[PDB]
Amino acid sequence: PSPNLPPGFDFTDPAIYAERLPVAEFAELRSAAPIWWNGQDPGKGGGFHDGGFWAITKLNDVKEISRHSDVFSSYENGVIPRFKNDIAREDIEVQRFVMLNMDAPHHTRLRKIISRGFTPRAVGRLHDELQERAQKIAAEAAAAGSGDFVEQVSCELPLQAIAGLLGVPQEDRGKLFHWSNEMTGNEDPEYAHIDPKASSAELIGYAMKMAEEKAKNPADDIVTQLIQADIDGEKLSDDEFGFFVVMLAVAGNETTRNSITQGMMAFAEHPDQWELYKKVRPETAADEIVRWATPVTAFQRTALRDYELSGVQIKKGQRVVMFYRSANFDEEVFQDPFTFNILRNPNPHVGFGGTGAHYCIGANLARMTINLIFNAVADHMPDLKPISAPERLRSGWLNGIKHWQVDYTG
Ligand code: HEM
Ligand SMILES: O=C(NCCN1CCOCC1)c1ccc(Cc2ccncc2)cc1
Ligand SMILES: [Cl-]
Repeated sequence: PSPNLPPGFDFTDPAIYAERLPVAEFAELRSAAPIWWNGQDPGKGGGFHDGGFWAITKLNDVKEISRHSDVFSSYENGVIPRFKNDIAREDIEVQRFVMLNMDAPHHTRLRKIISRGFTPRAVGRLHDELQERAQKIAAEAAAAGSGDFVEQVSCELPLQAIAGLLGVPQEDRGKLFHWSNEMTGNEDPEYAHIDPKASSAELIGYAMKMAEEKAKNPADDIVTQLIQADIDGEKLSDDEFGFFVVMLAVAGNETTRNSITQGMMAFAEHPDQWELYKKVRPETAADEIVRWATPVTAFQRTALRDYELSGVQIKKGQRVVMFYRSANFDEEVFQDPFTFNILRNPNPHVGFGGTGAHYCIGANLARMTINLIFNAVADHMPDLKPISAPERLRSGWLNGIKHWQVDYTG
């Protein structure tokens, strides 16, 4: 029995996500075809011209793919499964210069080096400044009376976390945030004029200057740890540091932002959970917010060899797309997946990916950012009420909220 889906339905179609999350359609796949060939017509593959991909809708399958990086490659086609339909292949392949889109051994070396900058100690060192900034952000928003929650509450703290972790001087944080904002969303009419190429080039230029500077003047950020050689001589070259900064500027911005906005939309829809949150401030809330928000709807891999996955024969060269948005609501794994439960524990969501070589190195920074902002929102605008519907982002792989007017005072 084929799944009950519109003909030609494409789970990476940005026009879907500009309007809604295709929740019923994912549930239909989990029930009727949990691994399903998602065909794509010529010219309508979001930059990929291979006729389609396998949709992976079950959490255990997402985990199996993520564990078997020796078979399922990030490098061959990158992990983003949708660009503009006319993107040039060469512009896909430049994604291979960042860790995210690298296979072992190149990935292994870089991840080892980069891990020096995401130690528990490094991230914990940011806690107090980010807590102060969260309080001020929420205080300033509450003072404005009403406004765009996305811009006045969700946007700033993730960017300040990247700035603090890298040690970007305050006067440069405006340009850092601009470069970060120019790298995402170019398929949405609101961002049709952003130039991700120019911004990445400018950011690499900035980052290599910083690398050269912080090498002369060792400062207690992660940068020194990254560009000073270890016993084996291992370190990021200046351009590798630049590629890392580009990666972090993209990774550390919109996904956490959209977690915050959709977490508050969930609280607005589930007032008992919001009352419980305000009273107890459970940090398990962060992971339920990430599960509920699944800010990365999907990442892909490419099979390097034939591989049988839950009874389906995957062929060498085919893409598989891990729909984290489906896996995070998998009825076989979660009890009442469509209940928003901020006490859910354990919460084995794949919002940060499946465990494996490419598991999100920023997961605990994101969780901290989320816990700190919602504490500040509870402290300063406990009674906020939405004014109108969120405006969703046109993207085939990011679950984004562009705008959401709320009354911070109720
Ligand atoms: C709620 C926010 C976030 C979400 C939903 C998220 C999601 C993910 C996912 C799903 C992956 C898996 C990649 C794969 O298997 O192909 C990943 C990896 C990654 N994340 Fe995040 N992430 C978030 C925040 C962050 C932050 C704040 C940072 C950095 C400051 C970050 C940096 C990275 C990096 C560098 C990787 C790639 C690691 C590697 O290839 O070894 N992420 N993230
Ligand atoms: O840097 C990323 N692409 C490569 C960018 N090029 C680098 C060099 O040439 C110019 C451009 C990238 C792509 C997607 C994400 C999404 C994400 C969010 C949170 N966690 C993990 C992943 C982040 C970074
Ligand atoms: Cl559960």
